[PDB]
Amino acid sequence: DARFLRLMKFYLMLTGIPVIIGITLVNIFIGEAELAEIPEGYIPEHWEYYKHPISRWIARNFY
Amino acid sequence: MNIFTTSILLIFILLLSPILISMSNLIKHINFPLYTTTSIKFSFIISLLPLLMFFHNNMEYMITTWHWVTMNSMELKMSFKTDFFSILFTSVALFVTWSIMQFSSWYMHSDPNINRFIKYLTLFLITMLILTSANNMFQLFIGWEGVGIMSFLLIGWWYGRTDANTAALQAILYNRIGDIGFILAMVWFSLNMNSWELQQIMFSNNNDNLIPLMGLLIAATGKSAQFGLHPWLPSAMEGPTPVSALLHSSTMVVAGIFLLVRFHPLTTNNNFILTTMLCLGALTTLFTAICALTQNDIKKIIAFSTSSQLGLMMVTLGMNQPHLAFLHICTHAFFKAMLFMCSGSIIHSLADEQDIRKMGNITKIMPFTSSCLVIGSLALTGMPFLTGFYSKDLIIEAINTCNTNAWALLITLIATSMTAMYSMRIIYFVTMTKPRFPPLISINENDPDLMNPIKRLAFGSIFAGFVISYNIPPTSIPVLTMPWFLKTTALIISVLGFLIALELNNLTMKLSMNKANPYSSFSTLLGFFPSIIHRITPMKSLNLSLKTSLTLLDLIWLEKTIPKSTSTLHTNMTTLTTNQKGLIKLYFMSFLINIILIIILYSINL
Amino acid sequence: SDAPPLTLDGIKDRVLYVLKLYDKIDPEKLSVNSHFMKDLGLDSLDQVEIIMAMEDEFGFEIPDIDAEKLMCPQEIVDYIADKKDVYE
Amino acid sequence: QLLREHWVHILVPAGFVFGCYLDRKDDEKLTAFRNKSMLFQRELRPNEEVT
Amino acid sequence: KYKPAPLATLPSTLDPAEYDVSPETRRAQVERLSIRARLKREYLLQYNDPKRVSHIEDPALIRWTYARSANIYPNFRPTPKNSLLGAVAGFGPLIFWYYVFKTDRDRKERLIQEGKLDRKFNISY
Amino acid sequence: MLKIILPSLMLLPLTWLSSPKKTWTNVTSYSFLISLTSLTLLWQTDENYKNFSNMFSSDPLSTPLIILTAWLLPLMLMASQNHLKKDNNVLQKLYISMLISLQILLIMTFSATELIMFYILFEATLIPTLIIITRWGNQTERLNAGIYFLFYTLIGSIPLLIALILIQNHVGTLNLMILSFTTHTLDASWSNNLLWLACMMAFLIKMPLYGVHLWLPKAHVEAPIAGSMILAAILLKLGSYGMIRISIILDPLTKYMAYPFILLSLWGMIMTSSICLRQTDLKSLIAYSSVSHMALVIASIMIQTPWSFMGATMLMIAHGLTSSLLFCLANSNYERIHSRTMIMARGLQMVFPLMATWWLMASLANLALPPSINLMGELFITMSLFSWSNFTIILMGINIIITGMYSMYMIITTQRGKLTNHMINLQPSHTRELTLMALHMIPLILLTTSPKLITGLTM
Amino acid sequence: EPTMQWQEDPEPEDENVYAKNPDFHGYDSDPVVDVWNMRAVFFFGFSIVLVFGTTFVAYVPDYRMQEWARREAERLVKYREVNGLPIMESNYFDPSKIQLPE
Amino acid sequence: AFCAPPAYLTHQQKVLRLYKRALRHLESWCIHRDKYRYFACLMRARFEEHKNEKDMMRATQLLREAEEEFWQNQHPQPYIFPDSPGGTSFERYECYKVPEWCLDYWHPSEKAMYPDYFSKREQWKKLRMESWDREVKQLQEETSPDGIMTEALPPARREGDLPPLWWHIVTRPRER
Repeated sequence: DARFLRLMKFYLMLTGIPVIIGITLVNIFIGEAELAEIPEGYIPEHWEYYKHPISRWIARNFY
Repeated sequence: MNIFTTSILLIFILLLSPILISMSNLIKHINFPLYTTTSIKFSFIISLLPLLMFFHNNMEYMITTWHWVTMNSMELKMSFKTDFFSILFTSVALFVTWSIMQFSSWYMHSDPNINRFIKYLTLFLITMLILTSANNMFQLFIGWEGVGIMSFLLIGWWYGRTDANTAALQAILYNRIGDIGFILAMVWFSLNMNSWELQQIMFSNNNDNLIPLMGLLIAATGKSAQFGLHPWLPSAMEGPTPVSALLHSSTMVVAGIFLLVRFHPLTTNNNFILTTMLCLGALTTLFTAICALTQNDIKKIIAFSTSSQLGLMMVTLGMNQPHLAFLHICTHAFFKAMLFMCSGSIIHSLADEQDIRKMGNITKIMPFTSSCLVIGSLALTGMPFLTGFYSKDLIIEAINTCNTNAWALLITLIATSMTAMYSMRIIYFVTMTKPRFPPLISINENDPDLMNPIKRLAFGSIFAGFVISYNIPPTSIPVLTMPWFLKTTALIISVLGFLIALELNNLTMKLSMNKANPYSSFSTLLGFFPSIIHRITPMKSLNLSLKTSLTLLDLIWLEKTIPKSTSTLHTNMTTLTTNQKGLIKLYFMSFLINIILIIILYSINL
Repeated sequence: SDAPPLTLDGIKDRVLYVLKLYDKIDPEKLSVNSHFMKDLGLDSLDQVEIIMAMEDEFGFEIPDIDAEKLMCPQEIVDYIADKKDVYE
Repeated sequence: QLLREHWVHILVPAGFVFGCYLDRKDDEKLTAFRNKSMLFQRELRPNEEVT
Repeated sequence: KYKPAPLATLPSTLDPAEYDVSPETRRAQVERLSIRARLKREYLLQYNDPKRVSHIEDPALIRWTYARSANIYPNFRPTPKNSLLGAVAGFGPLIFWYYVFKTDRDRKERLIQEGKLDRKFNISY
Repeated sequence: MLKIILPSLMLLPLTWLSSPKKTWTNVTSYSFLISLTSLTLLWQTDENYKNFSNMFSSDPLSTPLIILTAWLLPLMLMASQNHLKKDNNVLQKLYISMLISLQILLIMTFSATELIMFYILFEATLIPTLIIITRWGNQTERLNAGIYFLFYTLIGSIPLLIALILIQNHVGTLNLMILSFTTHTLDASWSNNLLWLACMMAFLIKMPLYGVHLWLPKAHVEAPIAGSMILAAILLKLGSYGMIRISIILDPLTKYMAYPFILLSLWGMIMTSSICLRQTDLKSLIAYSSVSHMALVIASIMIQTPWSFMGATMLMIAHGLTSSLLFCLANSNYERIHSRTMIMARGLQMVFPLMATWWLMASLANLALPPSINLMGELFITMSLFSWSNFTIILMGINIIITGMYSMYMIITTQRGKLTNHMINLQPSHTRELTLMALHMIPLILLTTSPKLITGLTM
Repeated sequence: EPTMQWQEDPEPEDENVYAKNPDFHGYDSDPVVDVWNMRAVFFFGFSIVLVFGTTFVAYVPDYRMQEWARREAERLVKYREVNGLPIMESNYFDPSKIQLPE
Repeated sequence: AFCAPPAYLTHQQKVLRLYKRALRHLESWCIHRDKYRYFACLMRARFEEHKNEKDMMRATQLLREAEEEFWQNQHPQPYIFPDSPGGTSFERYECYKVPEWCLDYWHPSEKAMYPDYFSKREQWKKLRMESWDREVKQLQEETSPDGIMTEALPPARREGDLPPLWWHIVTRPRER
């Protein structure tokens, strides 16, 4: 049981903590964005109607 | 307006922190009980601030921390309502729990899974604080059921004490029988007002709104101790004394009354509830006081006393003094906990002998616990200025001053007497007669972790009642115009109880042989109500679940009907269609019948 | 608040203390093997009351199956020792 | 050698590739209504080739 | 004084059929004892049997489970009062609940058709 | 969707040709990769449902089932890795192949639009289950159990198909959302009534009522961990999904074509919850609990209210996971003992100190302890039923009570007594089974946290 | 003569794995295989799937528009509160373009 | 609770048990030990009165009236002894009273420490297998074909060799 506990905590923390840290760095440096109204000369793209940087990044790269 | 929410979330964060530590690997290196005790102390010191700001502003507060979902016009979110009730109950509960944790750290040495015990305690504490300072009835149900399961575990901590398992099962059954009416209320409100929150429910202050009130009423009768569903409070005592106090002196029972009082706005415009709150709560001040005259176990006696006080508070609710009821909860907690604390000290000093019948001379052999026990006993009797008075006597004013049902009033006063009766019973049988306990002695109470908590709790039980009665905003308008024989009734009648208990306890001597009289036998055996209920209801319900459903429906008929019938049918048809022997003399006759049939069919049909 | 465990010398001294405070037949001089019915001409009533006094002296209870058969202080002590698991 | 053993780990990635490619072929089919709908009908700004 | 019951059986002592001194009944008791002792000894020759790497099988338990689970339909013989109790449990209560619900729904429907039942705030349903 | 299927169609040859020492790990990890990739469906930015072709589709009501299936696959694998340990590599490979075929079929059906494709897949689900149950059981009645399973299912299947034909002819097509945008109303005669029947009877026979709950216990008992898992989790859910997707047309019939079925469902919930008290066989107890909850699901499906549908989906997912977990625990306690009986092994928690906390965390989710999707669903469904009538809270409460009872009875006859002394075969917990428990649990936590995914059509 | 039993191997025995591989994990009797498979399970199913899956989901945008809709309702309520219109008309479709029988 | 009882009983033990029960219920009724002694002496006199009588008639009559009087004048809530049934310690420690065979499945990294004690387990089990088979013949030789046996167990009629069936008694954990 000590073994299961320790190994699960490892194989979680291992990538949970680096990821959470990347998330914090993103929220701090990049952070969220603004509700800039729509100009009459620009036709926004699917990677610009979403707020969060990670969300719009994925929507621009993959989807 | 930022320090407030800061504190109100910081207390929960503190209580979390240990639990988190439980996950980690430090416990095997660290003194988890002291860790948790001190975190609780600082949680209390924090909770104090709200009290100052609230008495200095009287500004209630309402918060919506986190938005959970949005279920199509019926949202949900972690909403708190820091008003008088909860902002005070947090402080009281912590002031008690700190002492309880020290007492446990001292009382449960020689046991390995003590850190487990502490984690369970603080989990219950978090759940109760949620229930207390919660606004959404859903959050409140969360607190409800979490408290239930925590009590289950704690009554069962010794998972070999067979009857303890049954006690826990009792508890769960009755708490669920309350949850029934609670879900009834939730549903009625989510339908007729679209919301679960007290804010948007207050607007039901005009309609019949009687079914949800019946639901909350059953919830009270269940989670607290009342006539139909008390029997689960005495059995918990099978568990340890610290929890038998915390979970059964100031928590897990006050929950129902807390709920009713938070819902009071709708109870002032329903003259039926106002009544049924008297034929249900005052009665319990009799059907337990009776059982609190012969019971020998200290903890059983204390639990019956608790049921009595809770019935008294439901009565004052019925007659509309809810802030009085709440103040009484607060005060009552202090000494009802110190009593269990002293009893646990006594027991651990001795060889696990709860019975009064085998103890005595406790004053001389152990002055401290006896002094504190006398303090608590007189406070519960209603001594004029020991934080019992400041609620009990106003309640006994109103009970006779208002249009209260006669029999209810009457049995209530009888119970106010029986309080002093069994208190002096404790006193005599434990503190004034001879040392009828075994010869060996290994007493020790000079330990600080067991001498300081009682001291703090005594100071509290002596001061906090007065402090609160003079510092809280004057919610209601009292009545200070009546005769002396109605302003001093509780005092007079408690003195009467003292005298009568003295006379009778002294009559216990004189070689007046005893006789098994039926009134006293009834009292001792609770009234035979468990003895019949728990012996017929289970039997019949289980015998039905076996005979009718399992055998006579699910193994007999629903198989003989569809599948076995199809089987027999097709089997017989196959027997027929393959009973044939290989004779052309017959096969050709059959061919001929078929030819005839076909010709005739064509002829008819043209 | 746990006191220390029990040893054979303590048990024996206590049992002699009690069986000496007894008054009916004991001539205040009990051999460890001072058989009750045989070597002291005692009664079943007396033996049972002795067992009960010992039960009260040591808190626990002695079942009838063995109360009826105990006929020696040494046997009482052996029983208590095999029940409390003393003398590591 | 070892490829007879350590090659099997190439299928699943190849299966996922093939799946995305087949979905791309399907979506290239049904190309009708590319911009003829009545709620996303643009003007096809210059240098912005079709979806 | 005291009377028996299906719950509170007549305790051991008071039982008139006890205190009997019949040689046949005492012999039956001693036979029960022989049986029980043989059982306990066969059980203790396995509880302590060394070189053991397994557990014990409780054939009484297995037979009890068989008789509660699968020996039922074969030895089952339909008769009246049995068919009767079955049809009752299978029909009666369903139909009672059904009349209840249908009456309630028709009440609600006629009420609404009249246009009376206060349905304010019943926005989510 | 091929991105989810094709790899699941490659795990098969992978299993066939991989070496014994490595097939288990390879196939397991890659199935986990499949589970991961199965989340692309959750990018449901806007309300426009997802459509990939005339042959596939997704939806908020289907995606959960898809992910749950792709994630129950590897758990079946793992839980099927200590027994059949002395069975040949070829045999265990067959077992893996059957599991994977189940996965693929379930995905294709929970995704497909045309109910006829849905149906052929709903009936192809059998062969692997029947096989798994007959060729890997541990008793003899597994044969009769498989027969009952198969024939109940096919009897249901037939009139469903006949009605699908009548539809395909009267209406032009069978594609969903076209059935919606071109539905109509029926003269409400005996013809259309028997049509309603022939359309719902199969889905009901599968999602068991009181009357036809008989093939469930036999299956979950005689069959092994994987068959029990998949039954309790999905092969029931198929009926619910079909009924949801199909009832869109039969309006209004389902107002008076429901009273008998609602009545049966409620009464059966009650009687089965009661039997769960005095049912010795642990797996049988679990199966009857599943019946008790699927009765709620059905009562919530019929009356067609949005609250009801969301509660149905919530409780559906919750029960799936919780039943898989309880069955893992049962199997665990069985491999050490080889006797399903509840009263044989007793007074654990002194040698399996942790496992209990994987027993406890299940019961609490069965008896609807909040905050759990279980209670959210039970409660929303009770709300819908209270609106539909004021005299059903009675049965809701009786069921809640009897559940709060037998869950703890189960906890207490296996983890609360005093330890036996002849169970020397108590091999301590395996990291593998602890992992299975943790994996069945954690998602409950995350979904209790953020349930907006798991709501349904109406949210 | 009395009878005979169909030739069949005897009931195998109950054994222990920890007696020969106290490094056990539950998967196989080959220790290296046990170790590598449990590491595979954990990693592929605790480090990647749970973590990255939770991350993906939690950072999904405006699931079924429950955010865009709040925004839109705020804007519409502003518009209508100002212009004096009511926030919700009891008739959805224009009753002018519609036509009915007698 | 180690030795087992006989099937039948005797007037002797019946009366003894009635006596002990009544005296306990009297200790419960009349709390003060002085009153207890007084009434106990009274009961002793009541008994010694009819003691010398031997007629089975009077025996049964008095016994069956005594049991009725006892059941009708007993204490509703009697004085239970904690360490015995009904009390508040019965089984309280069974949750900690683990048996030994849990030992075998320890890990070597753990039994690394506590080395001495595990240096003696082997020579204990070694004290079991070397003297097991003998413990069987001692009975299978003395398994009196008469076939009328009790639950008692004979000792090692030889010297040096050990008794039969000592495992389920020795190693029984402490009470704590």
